[PDB]
Amino acid sequence: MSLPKPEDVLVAPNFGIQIDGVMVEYLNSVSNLQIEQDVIRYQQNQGTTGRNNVTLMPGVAKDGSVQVERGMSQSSVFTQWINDSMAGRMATARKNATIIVMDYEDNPVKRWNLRNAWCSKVVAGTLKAGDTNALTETITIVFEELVVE
Amino acid sequence: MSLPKPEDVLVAPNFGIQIDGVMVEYLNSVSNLQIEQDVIRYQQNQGTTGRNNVTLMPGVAKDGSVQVERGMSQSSVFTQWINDSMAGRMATARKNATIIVMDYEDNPVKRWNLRNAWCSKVVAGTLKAGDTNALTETITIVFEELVVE
Amino acid sequence: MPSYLSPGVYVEEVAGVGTSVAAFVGLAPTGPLNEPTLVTNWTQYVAAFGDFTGGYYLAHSVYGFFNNGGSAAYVVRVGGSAEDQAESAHPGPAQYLGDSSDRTGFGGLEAIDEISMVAVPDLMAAYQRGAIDLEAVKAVQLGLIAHCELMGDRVAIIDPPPNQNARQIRVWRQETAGYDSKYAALYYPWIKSFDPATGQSRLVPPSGHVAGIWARNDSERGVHKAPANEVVRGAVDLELQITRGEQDLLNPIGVNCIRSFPGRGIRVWGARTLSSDPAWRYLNIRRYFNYLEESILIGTQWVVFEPNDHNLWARIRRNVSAFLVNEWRNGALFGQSPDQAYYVKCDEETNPPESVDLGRVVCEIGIAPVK
Amino acid sequence: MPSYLSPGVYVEEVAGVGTSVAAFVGLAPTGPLNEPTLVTNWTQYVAAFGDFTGGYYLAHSVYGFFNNGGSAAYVVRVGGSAEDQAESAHPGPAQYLGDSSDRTGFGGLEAIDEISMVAVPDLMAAYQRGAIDLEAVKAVQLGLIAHCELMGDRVAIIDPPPNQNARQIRVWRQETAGYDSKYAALYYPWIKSFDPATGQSRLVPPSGHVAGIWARNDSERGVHKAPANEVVRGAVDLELQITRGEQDLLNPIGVNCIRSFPGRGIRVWGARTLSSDPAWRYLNIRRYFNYLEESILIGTQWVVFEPNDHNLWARIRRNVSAFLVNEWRNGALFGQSPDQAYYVKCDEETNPPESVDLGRVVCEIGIAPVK
Repeated sequence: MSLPKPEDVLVAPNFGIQIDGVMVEYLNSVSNLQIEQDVIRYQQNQGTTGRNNVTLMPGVAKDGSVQVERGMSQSSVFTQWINDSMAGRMATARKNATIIVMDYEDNPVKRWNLRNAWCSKVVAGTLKAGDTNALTETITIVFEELVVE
Repeated sequence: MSLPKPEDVLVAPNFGIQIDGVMVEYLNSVSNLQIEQDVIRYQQNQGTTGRNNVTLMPGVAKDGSVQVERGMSQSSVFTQWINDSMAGRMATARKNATIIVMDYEDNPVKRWNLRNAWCSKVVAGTLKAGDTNALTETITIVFEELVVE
Repeated sequence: MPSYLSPGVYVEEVAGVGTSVAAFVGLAPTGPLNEPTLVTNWTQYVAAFGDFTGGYYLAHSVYGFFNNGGSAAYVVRVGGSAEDQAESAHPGPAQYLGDSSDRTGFGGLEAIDEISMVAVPDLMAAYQRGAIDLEAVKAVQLGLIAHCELMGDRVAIIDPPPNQNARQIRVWRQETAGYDSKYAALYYPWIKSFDPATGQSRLVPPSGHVAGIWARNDSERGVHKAPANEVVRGAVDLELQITRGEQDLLNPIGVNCIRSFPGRGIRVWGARTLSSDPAWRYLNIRRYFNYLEESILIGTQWVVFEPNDHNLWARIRRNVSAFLVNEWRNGALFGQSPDQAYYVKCDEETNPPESVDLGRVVCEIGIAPVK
Repeated sequence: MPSYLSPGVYVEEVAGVGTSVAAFVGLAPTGPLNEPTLVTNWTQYVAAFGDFTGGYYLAHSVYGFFNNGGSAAYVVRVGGSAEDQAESAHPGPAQYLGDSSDRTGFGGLEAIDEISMVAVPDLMAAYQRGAIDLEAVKAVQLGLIAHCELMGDRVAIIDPPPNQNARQIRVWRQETAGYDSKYAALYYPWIKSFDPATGQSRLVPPSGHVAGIWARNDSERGVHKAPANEVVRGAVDLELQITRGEQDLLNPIGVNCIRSFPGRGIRVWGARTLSSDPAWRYLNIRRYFNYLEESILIGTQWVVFEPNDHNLWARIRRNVSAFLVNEWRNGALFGQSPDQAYYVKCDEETNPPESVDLGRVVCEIGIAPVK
């Protein structure tokens, strides 16, 4: 990043996690939303129009981020995470999504996911004879209460 | 623009802003709307049809314009703008969207966005290994109370 | 034709508390030195003065406005007191500079900003005790006014002598102490009040309380209309009840009146300035324009930045238009549309091609006057 | 015309960190040996120098690069604190080279590259204690300026005398110690700050943080922009507010001021060179040129010229233009196209047939001025 001209590229998205999500394919659905509000009023006892107040500022939204593990293997890392929550333990954890530069030693952007994050879904891919380009991917859905840069 | 035949081209859209949105990819969802009204009546005690009055003129609509920054970099310009609003300060600002001619010194069209404009969203792109043509774009959503040419 | 392109238009000399702020210059006992001019409320004033016990008018004028509207004032100690020459006009409550020590008197002006009104509670009082009569007092009033005129945004409030006939004020104002300028106001009558340190009565000037009249008006409704019907909340009575012939006598000469009404109380009634210029006869207009100037100047930080860039002209028009239209949509302008009520222009013809540092030229129509 | 040919012209004797690195001359509580000028961050600085226990100005001016924009800076120790002579104009804040020993002083920095600014925080530390005659001072400031002029790519930070009015600075500037040079600048008012080792206040010269601003400014925009409106972060207050009637006298003679602004805080406002030459009046212009020179000279660094040949001229012309066109593409230069924005020439008319030893003559045009 010697010039203002480059932008971060999909070089090496990776994750800080205590659960061994060691190798991944991709990360998606990541966003930051502040909810707005809208009120319309009539003006102060005179011949002018009403006003629109859109400078009102309600709280911050929460969501979840899709995580795709390349595929099934013999190591049931995500399966146990979901089992602990189904069993009733508040088995949540902090996570860190990292964006990395062309020269990988440079790691400028990180997003902190709240300690209350947890897994609600595990989804299997389709298994069909002869598909060839279908390679048993797994989709993990994690709820993120709060995301901070 | 020596002739009536040319039209403005996508030569150099740029922006007046105190927040350092120095380099951009694009601007979209820009429109000007006056709301209409529709009433139907029966005619004045005679054998003629009713009338439709569509010359009624309610107030002017407000909206937001999508802004795309080429991509993530180490300079967190937009992130802080959204942080100030989430924190509760009415951190709004005036903006100017400029349309430029083939010979760039000629800058004939400008749109003024009200001082109450603010950022409600920051959205990340998808990060997937090997995508290549996916280059970590960021989408910024700004609410514009009033737009004037 | 007041300034708009710059606070300084020949030389680039150019490189909170609230608006209801006034400064009072006068004497006090056991008070902080004149150098540390303080911005205070009443509790603080007393800590810096005492409970009216020195017998000076600052306590009454500060207590007067403080009990009306307003948030703060600048206290000028100037000088001290005797047990039970500080009173002389030059050595303290007058045109003091101190080789820009700006420690005493009117020397604190220019050095100190965020003041809209100034007054001198005690000088119009040393006329007897120290025999400070004739020009000795006129000289101080001329100074207070001159400083306001030099700054460009300040209004001086001054007093007439304490005991006189309506004919006498007319002569005093027309023959011995006329001022003729855009920076000052005077009300004819003196007010009956009291001083709890000694007793239930005391003669005081139409000063201090008046600061609190504009402060309430401007902070609760705005500077759109003059506070010409407001109640002098702390008045007990008036020295003289002005009659119709007296009101007719003062009106055309620019003297404002305070009068008592039968179930309406003691109110300020006149609304004119001490000036012969028709354009600036009313207080409401003079205040309106100073208000706009404070907002426009604080709003522009673009003092030293590419003095040749034209894109700045566009940025200027943008900010100015947004501010004034917002005022149009409220009660500021007499018209049906900004097109017939407000004007701004900033272009190459207003900022000549030489590109002198004296750029930032913006032509404006306030409501009709050109600025 | 600044060199457009070489690091040295008559003899080819010659056969990064960025603009934020600067150097400071003064005394340490403790410190390392004084000769090996070291460059570092606050974190290591304090470990070697000491926690303000010596009562020296370096202890505070160092923050200019740590409580404001910065990275690291070079420190010349001179000597350390007495337990529980250096105040002379000869040692320390002096050209104290030691006969080619690079001893503590302007001379000790001659062998060190990558320094954009030089300050001397302890010159006036003993102004009163050491009886530092205006001469002892003037001689040092002249030595500092000369150092900077000789190195050619760094500038001097000049301190005003400790405590005097506006009149008295107009005096030394015009009558007793003007310096008139494109390599130096001075700010006037002294800044109040605190000292955590013992209490709430100390007075410091308008340096340190003032220089911290240059580092901040360069990160925000191009060096071509002037820090003509910037916050002196870490400042508490100023000794004096300098009014427009004073700005009118000081800016025309090159004295920069810092003011407390009503709603903006303590900011640097003046931006002039302490020079009589109209070409170099603006600080950001002088800096733009030093900026371009450092980068272009490092870039085209070839050693021992082989054969004077057009093929080298072609390589050079192509590289200089490739470098400069970005200043045009970006907002740093004026003009509708590169054609007007800049000029590069290197051919047989800059490098004539005599071809004696070094050739490599490249003529360049910035905006109006030519190198």
